[PDB]
Amino acid sequence: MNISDVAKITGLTSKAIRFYEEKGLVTPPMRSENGYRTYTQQHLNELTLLRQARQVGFNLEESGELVNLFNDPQRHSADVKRRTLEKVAEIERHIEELQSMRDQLLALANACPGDDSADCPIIENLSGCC
Amino acid sequence: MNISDVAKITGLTSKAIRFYEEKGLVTPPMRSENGYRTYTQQHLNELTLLRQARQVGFNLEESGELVNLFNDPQRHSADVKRRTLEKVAEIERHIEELQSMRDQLLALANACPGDDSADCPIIENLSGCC
Amino acid sequence: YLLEQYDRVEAEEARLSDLITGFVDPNAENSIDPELAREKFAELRAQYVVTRDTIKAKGRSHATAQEEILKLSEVFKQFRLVPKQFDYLVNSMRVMMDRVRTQERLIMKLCVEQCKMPK
Ligand SMILES: [Cu+2]
Ligand SMILES: [Cu+2]
Repeated sequence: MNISDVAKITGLTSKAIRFYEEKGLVTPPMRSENGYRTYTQQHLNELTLLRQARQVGFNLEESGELVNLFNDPQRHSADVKRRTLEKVAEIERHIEELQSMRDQLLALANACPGDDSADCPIIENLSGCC
Repeated sequence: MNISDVAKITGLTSKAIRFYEEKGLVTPPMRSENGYRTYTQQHLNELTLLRQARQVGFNLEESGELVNLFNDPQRHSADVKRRTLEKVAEIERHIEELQSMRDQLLALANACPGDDSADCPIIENLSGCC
Repeated sequence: YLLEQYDRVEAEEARLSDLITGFVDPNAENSIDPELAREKFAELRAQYVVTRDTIKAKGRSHATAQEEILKLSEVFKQFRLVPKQFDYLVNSMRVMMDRVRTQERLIMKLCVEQCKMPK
């Protein structure tokens, strides 16, 4: 196809698309005699998957595995759901440690007077002084 | 004090210490006969504080300016606490986004049979199909 | 022949780039599909396969086989010429004469200058 048309359909740009391509994460679209990256429908929907996978959170490598499954007709939906729930687990732990963060942040905040003073307890307790 | 002393007291890696130095986060350590950075307890407290601003989640510049506040006794605990609450706002948005996208992950995990099937609904969902 | 270049263009499993937009493309007397091409490239391959073995028939320009050749040609004549790659196909004939012609000169280079020869 033409390239901008495909990237405005899918929202990407030729630069990001070419990054993904150099990562070997989709079908390589052929060129033309002139050199335009010859896209297709296969490239279109492979790109759509490679886009939405990192949105889900499957990384470059893992989204590439989703793609090579998208090429594979044998693909194990079983595996796919293991990958799914594994990433669910990482996102859970991410949430939990961020909750620990915000908890300690608010513990430090609410103790601070916020009375435009230089004697901020947060500052001095973040350093191992006194 | 050399980089090793303040390092193994505070707990940084030497490369990251010299980095935070070159970033200007910390003060200039004075140099030796041969260019060895003669650190002090001031620098040690600075690096302790700089960690405890970093591991909290503040980026390099925010942690650095806080370390500079530690040396400005004109500082304001109010500024410290509003900084804390802006970072809290960031963490709230981050964690609720995590929860929401993990909720759709859960929805699609329910959608899949996960039974070694070629035709999983998920590969058909993230793919721009139908 | 464009039969062979049509094996080329689909050699790597696919092409929709402009190499086909220079190929057969009947004008009314636009990326082409595989179906449409395989249809258009079937009758000219039919003329290929039938037209060669008949050239043996009692003369290279024998009237029956030569009118079969005329069918191959005239069938190609409604269709258009094909792109810059065909220059190679012409050059692939030039390189014949480039040799052949030259070899006669080369033979003449051994023959006509040294001793007397009629003309
Ligand atoms: Cu305070
Ligand atoms: Cu499935």
